[PDB]
Amino acid sequence: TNLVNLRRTIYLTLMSSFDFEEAGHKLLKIGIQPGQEIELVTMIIECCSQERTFKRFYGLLAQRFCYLNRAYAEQFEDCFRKQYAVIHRLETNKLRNVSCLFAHLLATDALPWSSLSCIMLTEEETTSSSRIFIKYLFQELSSTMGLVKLNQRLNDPAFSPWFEGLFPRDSLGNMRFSINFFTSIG
Amino acid sequence: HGINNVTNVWDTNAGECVVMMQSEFEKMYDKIDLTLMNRLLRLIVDHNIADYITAKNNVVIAYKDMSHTNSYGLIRGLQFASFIIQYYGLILDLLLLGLTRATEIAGPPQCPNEFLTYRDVKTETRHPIRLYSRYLNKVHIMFRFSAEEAKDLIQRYLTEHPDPNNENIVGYNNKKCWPRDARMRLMKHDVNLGRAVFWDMKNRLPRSLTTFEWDNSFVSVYSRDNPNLLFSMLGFEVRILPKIRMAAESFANKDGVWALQNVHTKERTAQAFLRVDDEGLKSFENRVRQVLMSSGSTTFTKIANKWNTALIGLMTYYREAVLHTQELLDLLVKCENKIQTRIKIGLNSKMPSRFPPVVFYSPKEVGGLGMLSMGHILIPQSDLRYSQQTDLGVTHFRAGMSHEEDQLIPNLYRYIQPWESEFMDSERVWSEYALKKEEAKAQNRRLTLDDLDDSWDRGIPRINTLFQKDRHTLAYDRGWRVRQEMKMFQITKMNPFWWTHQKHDGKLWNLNNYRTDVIQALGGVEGILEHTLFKGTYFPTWEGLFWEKASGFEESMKYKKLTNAQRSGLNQIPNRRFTLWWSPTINRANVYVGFQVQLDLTGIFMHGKIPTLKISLIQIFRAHLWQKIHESVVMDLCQVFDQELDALEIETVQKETIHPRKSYKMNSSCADILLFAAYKWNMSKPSLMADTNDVYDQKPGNKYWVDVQLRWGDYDSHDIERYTRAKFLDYTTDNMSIYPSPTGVMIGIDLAYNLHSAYGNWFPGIKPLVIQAMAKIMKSNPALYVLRERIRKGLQLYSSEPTEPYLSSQNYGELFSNQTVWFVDDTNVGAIFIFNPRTGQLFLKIIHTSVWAGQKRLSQLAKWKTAEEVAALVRSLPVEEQPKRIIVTRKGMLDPLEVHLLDFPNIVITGSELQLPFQAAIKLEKFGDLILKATEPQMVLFNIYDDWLKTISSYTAFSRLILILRALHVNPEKARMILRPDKSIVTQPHHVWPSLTDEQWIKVEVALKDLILADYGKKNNVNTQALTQSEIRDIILGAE
Amino acid sequence: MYNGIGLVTPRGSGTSGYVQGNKFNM
Amino acid sequence: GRLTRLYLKAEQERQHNYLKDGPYVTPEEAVAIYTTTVHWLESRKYSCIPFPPLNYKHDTKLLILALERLKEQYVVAVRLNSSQREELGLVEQAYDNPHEALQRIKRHLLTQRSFKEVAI
Amino acid sequence: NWKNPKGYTIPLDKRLAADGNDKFAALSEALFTAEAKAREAITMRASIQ
Amino acid sequence: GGVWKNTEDEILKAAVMKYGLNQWARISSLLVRKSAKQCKARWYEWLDPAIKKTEWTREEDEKLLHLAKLMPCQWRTIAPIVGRTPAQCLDRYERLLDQAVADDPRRLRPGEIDPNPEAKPARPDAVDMDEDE
Amino acid sequence: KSRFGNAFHLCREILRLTKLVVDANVQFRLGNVDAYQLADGLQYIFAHVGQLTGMYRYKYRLMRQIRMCKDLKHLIYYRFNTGPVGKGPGVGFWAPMWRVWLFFLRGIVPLLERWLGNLL
RNA sequence: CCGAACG
Ligand SMILES: [Mg+2]
Ligand SMILES: [Mg+2]
Repeated sequence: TNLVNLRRTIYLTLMSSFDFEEAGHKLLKIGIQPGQEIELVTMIIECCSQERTFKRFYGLLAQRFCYLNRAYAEQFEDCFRKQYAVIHRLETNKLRNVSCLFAHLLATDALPWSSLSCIMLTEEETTSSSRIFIKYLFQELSSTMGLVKLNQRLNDPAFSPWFEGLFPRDSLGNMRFSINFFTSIG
Repeated sequence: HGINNVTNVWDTNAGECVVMMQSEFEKMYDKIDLTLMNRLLRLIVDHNIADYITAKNNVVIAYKDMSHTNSYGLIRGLQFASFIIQYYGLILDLLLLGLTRATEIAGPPQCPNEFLTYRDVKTETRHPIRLYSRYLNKVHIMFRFSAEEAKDLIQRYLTEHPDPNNENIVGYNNKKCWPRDARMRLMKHDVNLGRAVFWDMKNRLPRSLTTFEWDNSFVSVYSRDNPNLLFSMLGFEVRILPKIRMAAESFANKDGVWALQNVHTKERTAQAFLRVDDEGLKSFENRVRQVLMSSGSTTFTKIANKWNTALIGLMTYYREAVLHTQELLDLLVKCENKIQTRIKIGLNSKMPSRFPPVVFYSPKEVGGLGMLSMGHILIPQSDLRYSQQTDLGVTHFRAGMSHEEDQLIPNLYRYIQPWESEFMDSERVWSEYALKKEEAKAQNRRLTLDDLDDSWDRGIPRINTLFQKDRHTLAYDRGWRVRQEMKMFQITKMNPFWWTHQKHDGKLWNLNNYRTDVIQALGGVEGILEHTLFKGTYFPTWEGLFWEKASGFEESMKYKKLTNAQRSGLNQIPNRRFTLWWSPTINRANVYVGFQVQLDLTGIFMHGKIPTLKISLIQIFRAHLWQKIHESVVMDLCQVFDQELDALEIETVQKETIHPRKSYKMNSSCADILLFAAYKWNMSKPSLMADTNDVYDQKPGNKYWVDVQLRWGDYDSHDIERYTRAKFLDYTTDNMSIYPSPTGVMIGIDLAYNLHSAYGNWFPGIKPLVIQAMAKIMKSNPALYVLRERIRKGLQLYSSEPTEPYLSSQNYGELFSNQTVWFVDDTNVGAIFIFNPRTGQLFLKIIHTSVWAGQKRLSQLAKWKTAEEVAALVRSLPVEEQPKRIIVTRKGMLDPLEVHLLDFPNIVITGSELQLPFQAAIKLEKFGDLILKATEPQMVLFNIYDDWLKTISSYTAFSRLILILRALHVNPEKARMILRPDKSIVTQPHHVWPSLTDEQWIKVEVALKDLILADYGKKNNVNTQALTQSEIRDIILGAE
Repeated sequence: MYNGIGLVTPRGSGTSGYVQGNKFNM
Repeated sequence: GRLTRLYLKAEQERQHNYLKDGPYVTPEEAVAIYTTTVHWLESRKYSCIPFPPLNYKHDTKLLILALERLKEQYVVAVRLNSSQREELGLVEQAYDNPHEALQRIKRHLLTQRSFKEVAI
Repeated sequence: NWKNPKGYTIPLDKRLAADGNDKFAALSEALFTAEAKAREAITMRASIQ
Repeated sequence: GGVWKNTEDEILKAAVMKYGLNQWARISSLLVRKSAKQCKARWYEWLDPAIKKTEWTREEDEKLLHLAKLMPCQWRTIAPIVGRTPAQCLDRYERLLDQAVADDPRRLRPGEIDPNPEAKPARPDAVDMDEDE
Repeated sequence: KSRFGNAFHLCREILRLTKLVVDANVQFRLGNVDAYQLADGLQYIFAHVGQLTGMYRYKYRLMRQIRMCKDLKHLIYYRFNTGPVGKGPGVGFWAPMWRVWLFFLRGIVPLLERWLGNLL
């Protein structure tokens, strides 16, 4: 129940602070011990998803913690992959919150692009919430960096294999589903 | 978002400049000519309405002895003032724009274009004036100029105001509220484009109607050498930085920074940085000053609710603009402290740790004030010397408001959804609702409630308001948002939510998660009640418990019977409940300073001067109740040693009576329960009653000692074990202490927190025996009980537990049984009453006026003396004549006699819902004469059974004396003629009633019941013919 | 210490007057 | 109190100066203004707001909105004075009989051109 | 007319007695012929249209 | 509530002599039916000695009509320049206006609330009395 | 008529403090108390004048003597109990707080002689 | 930071 007591502490820290500066500093002086750092980050996601919509608090404090120590950065990326695993059970508001936070940090180099491999683009592989969250994050980052900015960044050979699933070349059925879906996004 | 969407707004390539002017119409209302207004109104409305509107403005304005006729202004407190203001301002808008730029901004009459949009881009770009709004008397204009347009303008300006010296820049108004790089610069082309568009728009207005004033205006140019476009619109300072210009570093990060998208390109092309105006902060601070400058003597709870409304208005209006306004964060800390210390000052105790966060921030449910908070947040403030230059970011921050531990009171922001998010969510939920109806209404499966709960507090009109009781008669409510704005000129309360209205907007915020997170952050409702006098009410759980509001006894009793001689006397009660309830934390021992007086006769230490607290605690341990609790617990431990009087090797220990001032002798103790025991039994070494082990060495004879002494714990010291061990360890070691045995073993009791413990030398067969004894003592005593009930009355904390059946009509036979039943009427003291139904005798003890020569209170002293005289009868009575049930009529006497019946704790005390006419007993000639004829206090034995019950029953003569008492209460000058039918119809002198035979007795009792029934029906508009058995019997005896 | 930051007097403002350094600074 | 007195001296004098120094709006400022408004309203294909009709479909909903608004000042109200109690009485009357309230209102708009003293 | 410590009744006018533009026509005339010209041009053009 | 019965006008006038022109709630106390606002209005709209209740001159009518075209519907402004009171000015102008043209929706309904009872002449004391009067 | 002022009350709270101190030594001298208990009780008297006397009610500037004796107590108690010595009665290092109150008394002797001469 | 009198 001491993990419950730390979720108490970290939640209570987030709900008791104003700016991501204050929340982060107070958290880091709670004495978060290594190995349990993820216990904060998921709470850093969870409450953020429970918020009626985006207070940029979450992406702010997270992208401040990522370059503060890249351990929390890799934890955020791996928890993003885990969220890709289970987003099927997500309600659309917490979904939009998590997606917009992850894309907002994405446009700002606070996490590696490798985490974006978790997107397949097959229709047998894309449930409804999957493609919905996808359109959300895509419009979000296409806003945060720009149309030409994303068209430049994402086409890079150094980014090529990491867009393997999201742009499938093995089946033109996949190509057509990707083209039509992403066009329906914006 | 409209500034962003004007085409090529941010391009400064060809020297194009963007100007953002904002100004009010300077005496706009003051200067409405009523003849011109009349003429212009006749253009838009019926001439009769125009003429009514015009005449309504031409009135006399009076203040006290001052008066004048309004001939020139507009009366702003008119209800349709807003309509005149908005139409007149529309006329001034057409003056500013011309009927072509106005007809392009507005769009065709058939297809008008929305707020800041145009039909084309050829129409949009034709004219410098790009964006335009007027908010009642305040104008915001955005122009975009060619450098040819800008140059022509600056020319004409300077050729009109020639100043060679370059004194142009000196008196310019651009706000210092922003950092120094980011504000508008001092370029000559930019300062001059500012002043030139101000001057050129100010020339557009006939100065007989209005002007613009440069000091109540603000222009901001976005040019080559100026990257940001500034304005302040409503309380919001807005600084828009585009990407193309001086960002140079791709920035999308902060909570209160809005990302401006293009509607076409969909790229975030700019960021709007929001603060709150210095006018917004002054507004809020004045609003708190005004709360703090209140009726002067207000409850803590209205000070707290008015703080809460002020704070909710501030935070729920500005939401994210509060973020990057640091002077607001300091203002909020300072002002929330201010509210708290006004509340504290309400107790003459400004001390922290008397009033920890728990007292203010715990919900009203848990007896706290319920204050919301934005003050317990670190205040980020960066290096002073450089911070205004470049927006450096914060390296340091300050502790905003102090906690009690590593505590944290949840900040009220995080429960208010940002405005940017609210507007994105609203775009979504309302766009999807549009498609959902646009799709389903033809499909005939039209939208319904719970088709939408993905959106229920969502949408800027909540998608909550289509499903409203009045959605038919709120489609006719137009102009309601102006209406609400304009209500400040009509009422002298200023609505903090002038900007919103639930019947149309929805609720737009929800702070329930806030109250649950504040409970969790206070340590849950249990860790909150640790600070409270709960656990001193002995309510087993907090759950089944509810608070009195008392709003049931404000209007229900009286309209004008309340006076200013009694006004604050009533506004003190809810601070008394609050103070009594937090006294564990308020009157706590670790205070910084405070003289620590021990209360009059109790073992309560007051550290400092809390007057309300002392009065509460002084009428809770009234009637020497500290003495009584000590007596009862020591008495009953000796009786548990009359209960186990032979099992162990002991003697009769009876009720050791000693000096009464010993319970509250808080330094030294002595002479608790009698020691005497026959043989020798083998004692322990000094351990705590908590364990059970270690029976041990030498055992002396008749030296078997226990000491039970009470306590009133504080929140910060209620640890009973440590206290009892220390008391033992202290003055068994000390010489001032008379302990016949070297084993004077200590038992402590916490009267405040209802705990118990012991520490000393255990004499075997004790810890399982004393543990048993105490665990049964702390639930059973009459003394602890009358404590818990005195405390419960003080707190007005009630359960749904309330005690056993009253004397209600369903029990009129139970008093006739073999047990001696007692009644009492403590209203007529004076003389006290005792009504025994079973025997027909009366204990009419008359009280002399000398027992009220100079006694403090009439009613208070009389109510207690009545119980004490009942106790003096219970004393001077034998044991075989004592009662078992004592029904009291007036509910006030339940308190004292229960304490007086602790020595006889067997007699039952309970209330009575039934009413009896013992008042009518003093309407008898004998009772009305003899008692006032008596000179000195005397007991008058009596008999309501003059000659009756020799053959007639007890219940039968009771059903006779019922109508007797009722017709004496009402009829009395009519019951005379029944009881005075003839001079020769005689009575006995040694009895009150004239006794007749059974036929005439029954006829007279039938007349006596008719007197009550035909006199109740005519005052109740109630027929005497449909009266039932009970419908008659419930009125004839007493009250239903 | 007071390296040019904030309140000179912690008397009439309503905090205890402590200036903590950001554990979030880069 | 001192500032309301001072403001009212200034404002009494402003009202006097208007009647001495005459309409500030010039006869050919007022006509340019009136004409701009005419050409605007005519460009907008605007139709005047007519006198509230007799058999006006919305007349009672608008009155009920009015009365709700007027009542709303009295939903927290704890002690009222004779004009606030009189107001609540007339709001109650106009809720009780909307039709005679409406007829009074229309008779006021039609006829009433002199009104009582406003308190400031 | 504020004070009366004695209560003396003062005659109604012994109380009242002790211590007690031409552009308007131009404006209303201009406005009235403006009304007239506007009305006539409206009726003329709207009945020929 | 209701029009002024002539006893009230005379108590109000006696009180204006006793109390002056600024004690309207002191004067309001003699009269049980009337409030200080109504006493003040009755004095200024009907019982001011400086009110000309005489018949209307015809220098005054042409002043009234000049003004009603100069300051249209501004009867509080118009009234001191004519010398009458705004209700006198108002109904006199209505009379003259019907003189040109030579039920009505423009007249008091039975049970309606009269707006200005303080402008109408006092209902005279009746042959009887009441313990109120 | 029995409401006394700050001179009377300051005099008698000062006399209550000297009673407390004198009584501490008289308890030592009757034998009822150790020398260690005398020293701890004297340092207690001097560190707890705001709890034991109430003298700050009649001269509230002597909150600075009380704050100073509280700071002195924090320092002395911290430096005293370092090691196994721990956390309770027993520290009797009373000369620091004694001299705080002696400075109070030297500076307030002239003020109080004035006030009491005026009362007399 | 922190408490007394009076009104
Ligand atoms: Mg005074
Ligand atoms: Mg006085």
